[PDB]
Amino acid sequence: IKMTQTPSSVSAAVGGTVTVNCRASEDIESYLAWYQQKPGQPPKLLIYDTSKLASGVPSRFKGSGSGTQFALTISGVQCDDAATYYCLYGYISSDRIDFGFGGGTELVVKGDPVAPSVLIFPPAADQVATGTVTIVCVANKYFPDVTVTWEVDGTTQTTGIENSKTPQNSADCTYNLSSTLTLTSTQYNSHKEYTCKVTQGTTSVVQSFNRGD
Amino acid sequence: QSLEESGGDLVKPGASLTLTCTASGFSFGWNDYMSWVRQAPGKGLEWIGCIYAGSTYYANWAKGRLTISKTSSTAVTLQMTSLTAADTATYFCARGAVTYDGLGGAYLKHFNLWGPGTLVTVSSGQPKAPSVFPLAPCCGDTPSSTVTLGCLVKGYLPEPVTVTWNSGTLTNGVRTFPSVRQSSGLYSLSSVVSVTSPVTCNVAHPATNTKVDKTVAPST
Repeated sequence: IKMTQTPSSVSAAVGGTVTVNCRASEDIESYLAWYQQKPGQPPKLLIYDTSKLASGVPSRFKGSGSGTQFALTISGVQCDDAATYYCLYGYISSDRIDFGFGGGTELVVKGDPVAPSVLIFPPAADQVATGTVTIVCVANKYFPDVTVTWEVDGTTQTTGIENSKTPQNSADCTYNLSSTLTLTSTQYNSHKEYTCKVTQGTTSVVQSFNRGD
Repeated sequence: QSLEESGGDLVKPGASLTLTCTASGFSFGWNDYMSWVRQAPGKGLEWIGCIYAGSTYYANWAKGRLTISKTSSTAVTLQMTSLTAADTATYFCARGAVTYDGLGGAYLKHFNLWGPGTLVTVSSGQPKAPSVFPLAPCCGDTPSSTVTLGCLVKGYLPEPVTVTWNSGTLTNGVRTFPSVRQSSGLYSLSSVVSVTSPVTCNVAHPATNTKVDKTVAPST
């Protein structure tokens, strides 16, 4: 058995409607369930038996389909609905086992646009002695996505950058982002100006510090 | 009623590991197919197998290298052998209800109860406690009304670390970002918090039995 969910990522404005699809490689009648998972939490049952709502789930969630094609329709989407959705089918017996999750569909909930405030943090004084130094830059409460660029004395950096993005805010649909630049102690004393540029379309914000001060 | 998984640990390639799923506020009975489910970091859900609480059923990729058992009316186990990096994941236990077919088969109706999950990390590295560094605006700047401070939690293994501020009393304005795995296999994360007028980040790393408190102040 194979559960194919297409597409892997969907988006809709707050209040709008989205449909997540799940296709089955065989005929599975009606024994399909839907699940919601937010980062760091176990999955939560939304629907089972194709369309039966679970205890406590709003009617804005709607099961559908039969046989080979099923769908989950979310009407009146809110920022709290931003998450990943999985279909699931399972059959067991003494000779044949057919179990499978779908690959999952991520929902990005489009909310009100917000430009990011940016912060740079020079390394604490006790980092340099360790041979390695880490510079953190943060982009706070924004939507839609941003891109981050690192400049050390006007030279764009391309190695040693890790970026990490929070899930969408439950009430606000906004993101937060950290961007970390790691260098060797020698590399860091070798240069002076360290700058972090966050770009959200046509707008951009830049923060900087200079090692000496 | 609730479920709690235990046993997740850092282990070397080739090792075996047993995880346990303990029930609270109910017992494993003849209406329960207890399933194990796992999720590799940033990937999708993958069914492992299930045991009838009143005989076992494994996925094709699992049958032959792991075992599910029922020890008591409160506990079931997952015994995994020859672990590899592809087994690094969160392992959940879920209580399943089935709809019988009448011909000797059963269809999974739903998983209505999930434990919070336990983390299995398969790597050759040793456990390593994080280094904690204060995040503060550069000293050569004029301080302002408000200020955002934080802690960098760097170079630890295995996950997770937990981060509180002022022992849990400080929550509004806190952003703790998702851990990122670096080239070296170690993890890192940061936590920032916004305030006006010091503050203390509390970092717990259970797997090294470590707790670190760093008091952060803006540097002038």
